[PDB]
Formats: sequence, structure tokens, C-alpha cells
Amino acid sequence: NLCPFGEVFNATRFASVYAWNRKRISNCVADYSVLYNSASFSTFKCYGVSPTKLNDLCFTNVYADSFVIRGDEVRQIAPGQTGKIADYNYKLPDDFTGCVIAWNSNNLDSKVGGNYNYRYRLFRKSNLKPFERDISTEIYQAGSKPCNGVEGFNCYFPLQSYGFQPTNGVGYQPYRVVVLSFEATVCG
Amino acid sequence: IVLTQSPVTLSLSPGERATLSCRASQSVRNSLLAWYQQKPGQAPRLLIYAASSRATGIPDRFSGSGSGTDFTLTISRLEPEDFVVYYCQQHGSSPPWTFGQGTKVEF
Amino acid sequence: MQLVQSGPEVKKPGTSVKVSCKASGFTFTNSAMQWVRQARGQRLEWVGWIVVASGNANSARRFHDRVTITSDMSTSTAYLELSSLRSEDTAVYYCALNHCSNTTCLDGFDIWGQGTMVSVS
Repeated sequence: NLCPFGEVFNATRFASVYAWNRKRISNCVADYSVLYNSASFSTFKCYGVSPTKLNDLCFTNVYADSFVIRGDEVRQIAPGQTGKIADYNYKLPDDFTGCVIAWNSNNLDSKVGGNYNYRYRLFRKSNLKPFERDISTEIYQAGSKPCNGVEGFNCYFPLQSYGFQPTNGVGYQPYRVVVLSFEATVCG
Repeated sequence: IVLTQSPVTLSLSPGERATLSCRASQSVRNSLLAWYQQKPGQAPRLLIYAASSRATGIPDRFSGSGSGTDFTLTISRLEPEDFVVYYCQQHGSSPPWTFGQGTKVEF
Repeated sequence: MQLVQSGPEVKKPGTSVKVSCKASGFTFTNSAMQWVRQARGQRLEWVGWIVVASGNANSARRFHDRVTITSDMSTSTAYLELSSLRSEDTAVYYCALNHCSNTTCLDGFDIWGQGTMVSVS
């Protein structure tokens, strides 16, 4: 039986990067040839194992963390990387065993008039620990006086929605990013 | 929300004790009534933040006291360069972080 | 720790202004700039404020429909353009910033600009 990469990569809808969707993949054969030879994934490189060499090596648990980010911070999805998404939204550990697939999705996610469904965490007290999923939308306090969850000065809602437009440039287009992580029932 | 300040000129001698007060017409939320001074025609600068705290880099002789609506700016030692228009703030509310009329510290 | 502002612009009552305010010595964190318009011989006023990291501008009620107060984190700047530039707009425009001490931010607009003599001629 085949591993269900078709329900991840060819899915109808993704999730935003603060609530990044994680699905555990196990007890199946993972055919990676349809991923590498698809010729549609623009950004693809692999850490800890060569991508043409991981086809005949077997892991135990595979997590396919998937989200939608702007095309500039695809470089932020990397081990040992500092930035905005890599600190407040989705941090990869330094010992990251697995790899990242990012392809352009202007033709689906960037609708006419602006797409504001996708938000990213912008204000946070501390940087994220690796593989942390933060769902809380409490009104962030940046100053001394707490302001009890109402909007105002030094009271910022931490999720700023992306402005995704077909008019936007290549760096501002939405890129559906799928991140694979590896650790013995996921063979090739 | 509008902020009214108190006496429009402090016409009294140098080198003594003066009190400056901002009587708000609606209650200032979270006590955010920072105090600025602005010598006429040049850039203002901050003295009191969060309606009581002394600012970083600013020396002594100023004091913000009280919270809510009753409010005091306490200047201790009027040097000749403290004869300046002094301003409230209400950057606490939402919109119209309304200032004051100012006053004139006058000899 | 300095906000270098642009120079004066002598304008006309049909035009629009474009006032910039660059932040020197540091980069924009979640710093919440405000903008203060001073007609000479009058009190300071309030134009609007930008949360610089978010770009959520919010202008005052008399300025509700004809000033857009934009910011750019890439250049570490924050702009302002006021529409229709009436005869009661000859003033000095001050960009006031709240200092953020990383771990947190302050509650006071301490570092200011230097002014912009927006002249309506």
C-alpha cells in the first residue's frame, strides 16, 4: 500500500503558518519518485540525507507539516535560520532530519481582490521552540501596563493577515510549503 | 475624550516650587497621561511616561503623580530653561490621543 | 536612536504632501510611531499612528478620509501623505516613536523627529 502523499501535496486547501497542519504518516510504502520527478516543486533541497538516496532507507515516523507562506521567507524554513516565520511561526530544529517542498501557488491561493484567510504570527514574547504549534490569539502586550485583551496602544493582535494578490510580484506570491520530518514502518 | 489642562500661564518667580495639573474630562484608561514640554517652535521631548515614571536620559526635578483623572506634574526647581510650554497626552484610549492646551511657565 | 525626517515642502492648496521619516541608528521593531501636526502658534495635534511591524494605521477623526500613514520595514522608514492640503494645513509635522527595549517596549513617545514645514502657498 502506498503512503498518502496525494492527500497532502495535491490537497484542495492548506492551513496558515501559525496553525501549521501536521499529519503523521506511517505503516505504508513512501514512494518519493513522484515527488522529486514531479517537475512542479520550485524549492526543494534535503538536509541530513540526499533526496535521491532517501528512497531506499526506512524510517519509523514521518510528519508532513504543511502551511502557506509568502515566497520571500521560504529561506526562513531551514535549520539554523533566524527571522520572523522561523522564530514566531514555525521553527525547525538544528538537527532537522527531513526536508522541505515549496512550490508556487499563485493560481490557487491568491484570489482576486486580495486573500486574507492566511495569517502569520507577528508579535510574540519569545521565539518558538522547534515544532511548536501556537494557536492562542490573545492581544499581545508590548509595554508595562497590561490592557486586559482590548485593542489599543501597545495592544497588538498578533496575527497579521497576508495580502495575497495576483498583481503581486514573484517574491510576494503565496507558496504552499510542505515540510517532511523523519525519525520502522515507513519504507520505500 | 478631551483633556483640559490647568492654569494657562504660571506667571511666577524662577527658582521655586510649581505644580502642573491635567484635569481630564473623561477618565484616562490605564493611567497613560505622559508629560511633554515644547519650547516654542522646536521639537518636543518627553519627561514623564506612563503618567508617573521618569524618562530615561531625563534628569531629576520632575515628578508625575496620581492616576485616573486627578493628576499632577511636579516640577521642583525652575531653572530659566524650564520656562517652556508643557503638554499632556492621552495615549491610552483609542483614537484622539488628545493633548492639552499647554501652559506658559512665565517669569 | 534618531528619527531623521524629510525637509520642508512648499505646496499649493490643490496638491498633496508626502512626508517621510527615516529611523537612524536602529531598525523598526513593533515600535508604534505616531504623527503630530503643529500649526505655529497653536497646540500640538494628533494625525495618526502606525504600528510599524503590522502597518495597521489609524488616523484621527478630522483626518479620517484623506491621510494614509504607511510604513516600510525594509528601508526602516514610515511615511505620510495628506490629501487636498487646505490653507489650514500650514504646520510642522512631527514623527514620534516609542522606544522598544527588545525584551519589551516603552509606554512613551520619547524619540521624536525634527519637523517638516509643510507650507500651503
